[PDB]
Amino acid sequence: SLLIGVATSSLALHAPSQIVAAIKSRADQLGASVVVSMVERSGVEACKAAVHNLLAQRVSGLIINYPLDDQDAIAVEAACTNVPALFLDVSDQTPINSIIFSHEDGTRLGVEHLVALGHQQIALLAGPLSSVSARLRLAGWHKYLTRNQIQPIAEREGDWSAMSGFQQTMQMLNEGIVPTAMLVANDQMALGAMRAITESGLRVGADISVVGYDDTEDSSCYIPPLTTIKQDFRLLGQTSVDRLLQLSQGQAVKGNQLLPVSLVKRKTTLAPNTQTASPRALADSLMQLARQVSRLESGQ
Amino acid sequence: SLLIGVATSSLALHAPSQIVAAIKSRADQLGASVVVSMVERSGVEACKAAVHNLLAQRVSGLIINYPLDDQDAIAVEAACTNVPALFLDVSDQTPINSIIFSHEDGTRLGVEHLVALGHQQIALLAGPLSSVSARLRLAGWHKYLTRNQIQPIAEREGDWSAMSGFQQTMQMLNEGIVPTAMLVANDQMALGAMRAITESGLRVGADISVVGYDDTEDSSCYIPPLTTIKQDFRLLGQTSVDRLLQLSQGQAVKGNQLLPVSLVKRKTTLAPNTQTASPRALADSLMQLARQVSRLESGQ
Amino acid sequence: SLLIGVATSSLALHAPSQIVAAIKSRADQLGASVVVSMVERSGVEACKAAVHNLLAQRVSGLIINYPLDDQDAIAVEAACTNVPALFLDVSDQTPINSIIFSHEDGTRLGVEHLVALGHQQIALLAGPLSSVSARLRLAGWHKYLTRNQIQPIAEREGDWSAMSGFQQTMQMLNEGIVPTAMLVANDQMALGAMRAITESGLRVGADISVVGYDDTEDSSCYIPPLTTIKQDFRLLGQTSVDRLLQLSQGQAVKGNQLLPVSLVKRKTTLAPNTQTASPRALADSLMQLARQVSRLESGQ
Amino acid sequence: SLLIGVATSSLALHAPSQIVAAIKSRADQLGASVVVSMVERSGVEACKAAVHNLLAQRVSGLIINYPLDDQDAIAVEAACTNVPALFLDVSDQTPINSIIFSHEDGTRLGVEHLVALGHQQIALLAGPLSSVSARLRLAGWHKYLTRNQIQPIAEREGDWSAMSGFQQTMQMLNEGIVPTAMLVANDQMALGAMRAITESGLRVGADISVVGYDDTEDSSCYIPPLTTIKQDFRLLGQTSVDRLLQLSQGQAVKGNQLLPVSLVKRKTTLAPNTQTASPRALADSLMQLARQVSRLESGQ
Repeated sequence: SLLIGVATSSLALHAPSQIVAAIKSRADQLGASVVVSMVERSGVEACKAAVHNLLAQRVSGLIINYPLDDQDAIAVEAACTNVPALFLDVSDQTPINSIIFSHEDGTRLGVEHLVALGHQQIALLAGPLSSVSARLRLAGWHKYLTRNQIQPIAEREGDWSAMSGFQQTMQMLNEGIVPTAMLVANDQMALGAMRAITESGLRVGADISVVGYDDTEDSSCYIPPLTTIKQDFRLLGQTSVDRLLQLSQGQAVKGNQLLPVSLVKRKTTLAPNTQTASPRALADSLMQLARQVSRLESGQ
Repeated sequence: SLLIGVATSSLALHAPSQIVAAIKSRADQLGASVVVSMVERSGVEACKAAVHNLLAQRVSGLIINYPLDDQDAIAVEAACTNVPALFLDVSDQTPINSIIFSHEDGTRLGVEHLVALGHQQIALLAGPLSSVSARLRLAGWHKYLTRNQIQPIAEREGDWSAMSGFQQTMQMLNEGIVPTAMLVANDQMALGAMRAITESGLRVGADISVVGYDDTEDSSCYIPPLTTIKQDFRLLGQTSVDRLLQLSQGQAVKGNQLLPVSLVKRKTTLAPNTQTASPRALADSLMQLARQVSRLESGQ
Repeated sequence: SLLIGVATSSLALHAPSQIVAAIKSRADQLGASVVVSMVERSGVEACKAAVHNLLAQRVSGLIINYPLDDQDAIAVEAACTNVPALFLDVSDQTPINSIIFSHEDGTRLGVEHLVALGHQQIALLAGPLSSVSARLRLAGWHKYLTRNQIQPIAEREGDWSAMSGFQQTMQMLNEGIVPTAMLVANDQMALGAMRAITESGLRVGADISVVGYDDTEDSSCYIPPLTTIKQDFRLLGQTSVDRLLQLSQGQAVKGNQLLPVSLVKRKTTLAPNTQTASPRALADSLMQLARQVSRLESGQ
Repeated sequence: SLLIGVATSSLALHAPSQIVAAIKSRADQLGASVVVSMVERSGVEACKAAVHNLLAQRVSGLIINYPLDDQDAIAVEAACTNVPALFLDVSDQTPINSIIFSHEDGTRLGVEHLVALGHQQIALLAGPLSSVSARLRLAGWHKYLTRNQIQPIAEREGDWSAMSGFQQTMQMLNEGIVPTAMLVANDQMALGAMRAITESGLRVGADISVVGYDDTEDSSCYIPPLTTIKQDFRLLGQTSVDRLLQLSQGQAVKGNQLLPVSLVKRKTTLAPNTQTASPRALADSLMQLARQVSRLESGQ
């Protein structure tokens, strides 16, 4: 056979779902089988139970896509016994085998994008601080904002869901707190924020700019399509499967590898309320008008 | 004790992800373990491979959440040998153990909703017709439109993804086929359809009404919030886990169960609009944009 | 274990490939097997050789998807000995078992479309007239043009390939014959015609309208998308396999059946008097202008 | 009396159809017969089923023109038992008998053409990565881009079809991602991409350069004529048949042979456009267009 175990967080969230699907696609290509154990949001012990389950299934190596701090990751690794384990949601600092997206770059890129557009009044929508990725991202935003001499005007915590993004953003705006831009810790929350902005009678981009994090699959189809930090989950799943097999063959490939990230510029960010509309915004308006003009035609 | 194996369509689609999450939730409540094997879009061959994968793990029963045509479903059941199999994506006509949402109700509800609002110019955006569930939805839409003395003015086929909703809808509009309402086979495709409507210079709800299908988690935070057919994936997860346990003890519960659906009315459906934009109005907007373009050099 | 033999055209023309794909899908659905023999350009002897080869493979029935003139089809049928034979590229007046698309309707539909648009100066681009279907199509165009008091201003013969469409159309134009519309015997030749028109500095549609024949798969992606006569090859595949299996069972279903066709109106046909600032042309110009406006963004 | 079996992926794709036609021409020249078994489905068992159909037919050898991952290729070869098998769509690293076009050269040539022209902003449009040839091409592009110190600005995946080319390219462009050049994994997808470029308001060649892959038959008649990597399918057919006959006479030089490919320069590649219109001149053209649009308020 050749059997890979994956311990994953709630596949209710889009990013972990795309990661397991990428892992599966690479496995298929290499003729490896994959079995998935889902971890309840309780933490290390739930994660340890999943690993034990997977070890009972006679897996040849583990991919752990679940948020773990330094000592918990080490504890989860120790429970893996001889079989190799590769961690996908940890700090790059933890001394285990891991493949992580660069949080330093993801956070920087979002901040600098907004700073270079002229934003000063920036609000932050964090993920749940129980997640190491949420902590890393929030701390990065803070670092690069202060480096650019900005303190955010407000700061809220969601739970990774769209509804939390709506409720947090809506409560901020209801308090009279109106940023020109938001950094949001995932694209699902960013959707909710975007909805809150829109339903407050403000325009996403033009009035309040929004930057998500992930580039999960739907984001290109948000209204307007979402500017976001792309984490290439297909790359992650491919590299993680290849590395797990290297590890199982005794390839001296141990420790952290970082994966680069990028900013995908779509339509949710513009310079803040300055009496000259941006070229990209004008162009989109003109394209929309072009479609309306074309439909002035007949039908034969 | 007790290991339930789940063979699932790609978790990159939200309904399947929510369903395995709900299965896991009930299993955890009852003290049962879950192992998931994910299947590629290939059909029956790929479904059998996963079933074989799970049968190796010594599962007590199989929940198969993967679309299978009548003959293929029977073939997969035969492949389970001595372990009970429960199918979640099949026609309710196939003689196996299944739990399925009412497609008659879901489709009727969608059609009747739009008709009652006053729509007569209705487009259908189908799921990929290789899926039995897409075909049942499409057939239900035709059934009920016909009962309501309507032929759909257009009929297009997506692949369940938001991008396919965007592409199909943009293409339809660019042919000068402009319905007053669309029935869409899932909410992710509806998200795309809404974007396409919007970037074509039309208003969701006001110019083109949209009804999705699933009420997946993000839909209440679409812009505008999406009117959709709710299929309660928590109910399916819980009832499917309980049913599997019943079957595994050889209890007298073989056959099909139909679950109910409901309409969740949000903000994407209104009575149909009459009037189109005039050339003069379009020209007026163009002249305004031309003035903004000119002040990109002098006028700022 | 029932085995269908298909003798097909060996020119890697898109219509015959789609037809054999469609025969295979239907066969797959019914649990029949398919062996395909490809037939060289040379006519009756080649086709007979292919039949003998399929007969030696112990086929239960033959589908002959290869153009045969009346007496040649009769000869090919006589070569078939025991086994039922169904012809898909013959006149509907040949006394054998056949299913063909309606050439009366296909030719009428193209002619009446151009006529209703107001074209009077029409050129014909025929397939190779060794093909019975090419002859039927050319005869049909002449027939419906004459019934509408029009004689074509030129008639050329290609060989079904795109390059023949280009070469024949360039030649016509280089003789100084410039029709406002062309009827073309297949979509591949239509592609070539479209290139010739475009490269001679004329607009496909507004200067020379083009109607293809088949709606092969690529046609919706030509520039501009091609107006064509759709021959539904999936329908042909399905009905042919069913009919052949019925014949093998001694069903009294002998003779010719005609399939319907339809006109797919896309972007290559307009009135010949189109004003220069039409909705279509204006919209295209706006899109180009919008793109140039978008280019003014940089370092934002 | 010499009978060659061909197991081929769907003939609805132009490259495989050209390959089967080339196999047939060569066999004809040699006095050999060919029987074709079509695999309309994705998977190793679909392929093994074809091999089984063919062996039942007492073929003296098999040509397997179907994408196979390394281990599935080995498995299919085993299924052939005593009869020689030659693979056409595999990695050249697989230890089986194969003839394959040089992916290293094809990818190098496409990349080096664009680089030599001055392109730095390059998007990749891959085939479906379930296909090994698609992964080989994608990998080659990365290798040669990275050797030229270029990271691609976008990377999308189609399914070989023209419509997927159109949709992936349109989605990208309208997301707000615009390269100066595209490397595309086949010609049919390139046709679609060219359509999307054109309909977006850009010129193929002058604004976005496109390089296809295959030089399938229609490509010289695309608009504009497509620059592409030619894989000579006549040569593949001829050489594959000849090699099969050697193998079946145990003149068995076994394993992989690479066929050369070449760049066919036509009309879709130019230096990147650096020109850029003045805002005043764009505003002036826009006002002219606005007035022509207004004029449609009913004027002919």
